[PDB]
Amino acid sequence: FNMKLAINAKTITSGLKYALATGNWGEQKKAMSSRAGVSQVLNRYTYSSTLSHLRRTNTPIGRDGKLAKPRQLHNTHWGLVCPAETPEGQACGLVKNL
Amino acid sequence: DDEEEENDDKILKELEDLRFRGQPGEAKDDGDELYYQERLKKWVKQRSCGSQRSSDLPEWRRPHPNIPDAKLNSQFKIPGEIYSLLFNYQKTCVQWLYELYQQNCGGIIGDEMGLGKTIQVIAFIAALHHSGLLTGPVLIVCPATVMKQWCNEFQHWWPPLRTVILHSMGSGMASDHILITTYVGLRIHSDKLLKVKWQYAVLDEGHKIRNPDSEISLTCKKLKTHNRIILSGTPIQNNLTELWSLFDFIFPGKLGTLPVFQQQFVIPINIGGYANATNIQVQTGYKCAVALRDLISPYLLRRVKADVAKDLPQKKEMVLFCKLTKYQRSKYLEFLHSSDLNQIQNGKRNVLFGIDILRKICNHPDLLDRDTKRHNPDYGDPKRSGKMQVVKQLLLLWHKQGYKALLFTQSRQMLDILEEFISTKDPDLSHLNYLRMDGTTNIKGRQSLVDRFNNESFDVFLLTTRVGGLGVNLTGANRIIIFDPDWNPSTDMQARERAWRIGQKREVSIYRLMVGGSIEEKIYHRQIFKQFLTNRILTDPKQKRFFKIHELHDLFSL
Amino acid sequence: LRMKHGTYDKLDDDGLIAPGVRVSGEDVIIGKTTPISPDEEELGQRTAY
Amino acid sequence: MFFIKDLSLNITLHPSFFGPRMKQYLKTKLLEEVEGSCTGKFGYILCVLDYDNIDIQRGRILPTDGSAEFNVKYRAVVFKPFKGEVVDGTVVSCSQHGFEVQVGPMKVFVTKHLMPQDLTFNAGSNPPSYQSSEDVITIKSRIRVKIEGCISQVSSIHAIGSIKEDYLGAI
Amino acid sequence: HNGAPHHAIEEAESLLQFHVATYMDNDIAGQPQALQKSGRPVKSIRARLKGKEGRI
RNA sequence: AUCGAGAGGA
DNA sequence: CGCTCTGCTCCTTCTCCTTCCTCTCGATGGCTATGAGATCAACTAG
DNA sequence: CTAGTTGATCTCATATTTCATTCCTACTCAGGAGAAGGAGCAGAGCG
Repeated sequence: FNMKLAINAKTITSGLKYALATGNWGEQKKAMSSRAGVSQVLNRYTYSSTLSHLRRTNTPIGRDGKLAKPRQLHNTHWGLVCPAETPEGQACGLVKNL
Repeated sequence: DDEEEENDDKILKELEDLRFRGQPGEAKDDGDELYYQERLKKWVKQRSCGSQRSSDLPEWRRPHPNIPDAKLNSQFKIPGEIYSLLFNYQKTCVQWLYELYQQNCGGIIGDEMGLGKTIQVIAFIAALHHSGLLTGPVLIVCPATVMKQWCNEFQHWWPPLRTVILHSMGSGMASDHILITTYVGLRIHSDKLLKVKWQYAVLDEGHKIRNPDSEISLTCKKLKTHNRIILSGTPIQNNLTELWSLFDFIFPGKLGTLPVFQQQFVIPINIGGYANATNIQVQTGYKCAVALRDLISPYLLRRVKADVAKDLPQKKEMVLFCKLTKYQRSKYLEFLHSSDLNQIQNGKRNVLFGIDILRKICNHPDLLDRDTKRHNPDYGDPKRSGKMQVVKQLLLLWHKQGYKALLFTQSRQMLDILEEFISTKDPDLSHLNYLRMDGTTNIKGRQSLVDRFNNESFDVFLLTTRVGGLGVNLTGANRIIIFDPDWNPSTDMQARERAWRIGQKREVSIYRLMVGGSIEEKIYHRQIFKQFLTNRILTDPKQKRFFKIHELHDLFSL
Repeated sequence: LRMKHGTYDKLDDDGLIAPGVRVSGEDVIIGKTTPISPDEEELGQRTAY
Repeated sequence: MFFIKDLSLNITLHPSFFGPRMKQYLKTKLLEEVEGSCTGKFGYILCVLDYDNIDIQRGRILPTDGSAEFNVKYRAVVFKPFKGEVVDGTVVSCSQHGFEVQVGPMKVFVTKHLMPQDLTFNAGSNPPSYQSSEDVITIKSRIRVKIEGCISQVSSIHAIGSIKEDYLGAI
Repeated sequence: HNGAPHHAIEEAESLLQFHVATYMDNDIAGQPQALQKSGRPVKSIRARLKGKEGRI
């Protein structure tokens, strides 16, 4: 066992490295249960971009692309997420900043 | 016989066209086919019409006008003169061939090399032709170098027999009895030839049809005749499926199909290697495989050389051992650590052929690359391989002792590296005169080199295991070294038997270089287990010695 | 083989450009080669490497 | 067999060649490209008729190219053979390898098996001739040929023949 | 060729049919999404010739 | 090079 | 008036479906493979 | 024209009988609209 476990220590190491490097939060098998985009390259265009990236969120629900009441500025968001900082395009209202 | 339509010829004279210069080639091919069918221009020399087949027959009629000893002198159901000429176990062999002929199913015969596999069957064929009044046809298959032999014995003992060579012959089926061909020739002639239904079909190199899936074995199988026989040079060497294929060719209906055999007729746990309900190890697998061996014994013959050839000086199983150098050990560990990409990558230079990388590290770490020319000026370097040092020591000892040494090597790259080493790298070995051989050597040159070795003034004869069959006679050898595990045990037997032909009065010491703790020892263990399986299926001893395959199979990978 | 159309005259013996050199266009900044096949002695008869 | 058939060939014409002399150039180009041509559809193009009265319609400019493509209509004389058909050809040569005859633009061919069984080759005759049977066939004589096959080459059309029967003898 | 049992021949026929079908169209509204060794669905000819960026 | 993913822009 | 038939209605399955441009990061690694032996062709010379 | 020699290519090949196993692990995260196909039913004509 002393070395049989060490054979699969690469399992832990490479699994964590894959999950964080690629963003596919699964086991790296077939994008199974993948949440591609969980981990992103830290933006460093300027200081404000870095700070905003480090304080960002994401709603997987809207990835389906549905057009309905969600991805709107609910008023329970008062004082918890920025009412103005939200991207354009598909992610408007699904990406929110604390 | 040029039957080409003259219409196209006079059209060509009307307007010649050089673009159809391949049409002459097609016509040559068609003429060759028509030769093999019913014609021949200059191929009478290949034991065909114009030879003893239909021309020199009178040379034998005066001594016996179509009435040989099988008919005139001591006439019986069998010949009388040949039997007197025949030796012990040969008359019995022909008698059992006669029994099998009455059985009208087939058979398989073979004795230890040098005991006359080629003989004892020509006599039986002649007996059937004359005493048995067998009109034929009779078929033989073997390599051309052995086809010339078969023809020589045929024309020597039994001139009246009509035998011919299916290499570059003609007429054949167009004329009347016996036909000899090559296995590759058999593949080429997938035409009606397979439908001839050769009454007496006999295959010489049964070892060449061991694999059921091999094209040679299946091609022979399609040619079904009431009496099909195999003269395998050696019995089972790799798997019992080989014996299944042989028996199916000779005795299809007397044994089960491939499944029945593999799931049941398999000495390993398949048949109950622990038939006594003992450890899953294959140590008590008897009364089931032994039953199959006893069932097949009424269909196989075997004479041990010791039976009549007791004049065989001592053999030596001296397994040398080597030490892996620090450079070699470092590269070995590096590969082992980096080998696991898919952990087998379907082999492909990791396990199945990563064994090749390990072997290259063991033997020629200095020139471990396809682009050896970049390192050739400074390499090989024996300092990186202690096996080379051991070889140098043994060769120098045998040179000072004046022993003709045989060296058996792996793929020709290692051969050339060793040649360069001995010739230039070490002046000590340069003083020794040496000889060379490879698979690319010409047949005439191969025979010349063999003759030189048998009476050589040289010291070292570097040889490759695979080249040449059992016919290569190297009785002049006085010492033997095996450079690495030569895979199939049959190859090892052939290599150690290069010196051991009929003769070889001077004792020969056989050595096998080995690296302690390396995968080579594991390969040797696998070969030992293969030999144990061969012994079990051949003699059925109560051998409890059994390497623990249940874990050693995976251990042997690396 | 197929050595790029840019300028190699700006590289050093290390296969790198010394800092302070003015590089423009498709000039080569890192010089790296693959001593790989074809492993043919015919090529040795031709250009050695 | 000789017969007259209609023809319709498409001619492209480079714009630089457009001009008052266009019709003459069209006629020249077609007559040089067609007269004596070999075709498997129509054998040999022997003669183009009504050279004065030629209906060229008149053609169209290619979409992305200024060149003009013309479909010129014709009545033309052509010759083709038929299997089973008898031709009164003129001999050209004789040989033990076979016998061949000329028919206008085509050369008929006769096989060893298509001469009379009694008509063997006499190489000793000068010129070589089929003197075996009562009907002597010489190289410069004339003979009827019984066609049993058409041989097609891109550069020429050929055919086979037979002289077995009496009515197929020398003329 | 070797006179294999009925069920083995049936299985081989089904496997060949499945591979051919996936080759022409690797989306059959069924469970067996044929996929490559690397873990990516095979790009059938239908997939190449279908949809935006789809050869038409 | 390929494919996949993410970021953003009109 | 019971039988049968049939179209008519309704209710589940059962698929199949959304301009253009530019960056960067990374994960694929390649799905066949012994050399020998034997045959064929290609070069060569009389 | 052709027989000889030699380079070149084609097929050979088979595994060796085998450990051995877990099992298969599930959250996030579609649904929307339309065709299709069956299933039931009720009445109308029959016997």
